Parts: sequence; C-alpha cells; structure tokens
Amino acid sequence: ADFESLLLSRPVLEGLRAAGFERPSPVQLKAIPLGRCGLDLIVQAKSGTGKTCVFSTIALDSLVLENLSTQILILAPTREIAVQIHSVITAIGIKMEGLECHVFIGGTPLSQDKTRLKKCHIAVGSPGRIKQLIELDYLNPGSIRLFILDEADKLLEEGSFQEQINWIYSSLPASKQMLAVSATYPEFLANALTKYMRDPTFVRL
Ligand SMILES: Nc1ncnc2c1ncn2[C@@H]1O[C@H](COP(=O)(O)OP(=O)(O)NP(=O)(O)O)[C@@H](O)[C@H]1O
Repeated sequence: ADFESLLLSRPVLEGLRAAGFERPSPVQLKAIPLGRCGLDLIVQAKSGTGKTCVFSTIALDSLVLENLSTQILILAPTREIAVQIHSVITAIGIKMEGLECHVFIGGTPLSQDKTRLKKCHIAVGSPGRIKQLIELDYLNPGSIRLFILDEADKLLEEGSFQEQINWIYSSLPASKQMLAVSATYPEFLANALTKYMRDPTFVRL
C-alpha cells in the first residue's frame, strides 16, 4: 500500500517521495512488481491511472547507475510526450546522482545527439529519430535490456510508426524485456505486439 512493499531500491523510494509520489495507484501496485520480475508487460488502463510513473519506476529501479551505457530505450509517439516522460524520470530519479536521461527528437543536429549519446543511461525519443541514430551507430543498442512503448496504440496505429518500431526491435539484443503501455487495446495493437512479446503478462484494473 506504499512504495516500500514493492521492494524498490532506496534511491528510487527517496526520489518518489521527493517528487510527491506518496502512495501507489492501483495500476502502480499491480504493474511495478511484475516489471521488476523481468516479465514482458502489456499495461492497459484509462487516462489518469498513473501509467508513466509505472514504467518510469520500473526503468529507474532496473538501471545500473555506475554503467554509463544506454540500458533503456523508450519510444513516444509525439515530441511533447517524449519530454513528458523525461520530466517524470528526471523527477523520480532526482536522488540518483549522475543519472543521464536524454530526449531524441527532430530538429536538433545529429552531431549533437551523437555527443549526448556518449553519456546516456535512458534514451527517450520518437521512432524515426531513434531509428536514424541506431542506423548511424550513434546509439549502439548493445546494452539495451529494457524497451518501452508508451502510448502503444498511437505508436502502432495505421499511418504511424510500425515499420520503424519493427526495425528498432530487430536491432536490439535478443535478450531484453519489453513493456507496452496504452489507454486502449484494439485488434491492431494486439496483433502488432505479437511481433515483440511471445507470452506477455497483461495488467488491467
Ligand atoms: N501515485 C501517484 N501519487 C502522486 N502523484 C502521481 C502518482 N502517479 C502519478 N502522479 C502525478 O502525475 C504525473 C504524471 O505521471 P502519470 O500520471 O503517471 O502519467 P500520465 O501521463 O498522466 N499517464 P496516465 O495517468 O496513465 O494517463 C506525475 O508527474 C505526478 O505528478
């Protein structure tokens, strides 16, 4: 009923408290332990349920802070959502000295992203920019063990980023954990996630 019963690391517990997160929401209670367990998760719950906190907490708890390598990749369907994610992670991560979380979106020179990726624990970005950075080997995906799709319905809908995500998924290490979080779970999304998750655990309220 508090974040302690979820067995999170002390830095994450202290960060949550500092950032105003006093008690977990119903979806946070359910999803966080299962995330810590290393399972592939599909978290489907309506807006207002606390889903960004869910994957942000799982992500920060999983990080090897002393290893300055990109261990976590998070994709978002819009520039604004990518930054929203960065804000939550950097708030919850406030007691983790030297945490490096960076946003990769269009409009910044690729040379600048290359430099930033030299010191980056958690990469958050849009699928097109992330694919370009992996193709250039500016983001070497060799240490990524956690791959998160935020607003997965928006990412994988018709006219969106399925082709780019398929490519990125394939570039990553075979051994990794996947999280997909979404307000809805239509057939197109159920279908698309079969490419990435062999037997996912579902989390709903
Ligand atoms: N358990 C909680 N306790 C207090 N505040 C929370 C909690 N969960 C989320 N919040 C607040 O909401 C912000 C955004 O996180 P969150 O609610 O997880 O994402 P969101 O983008 O609103 N997605 P969702 O809530 O699922 O629609 C945080 O920065 C907090 O200010």
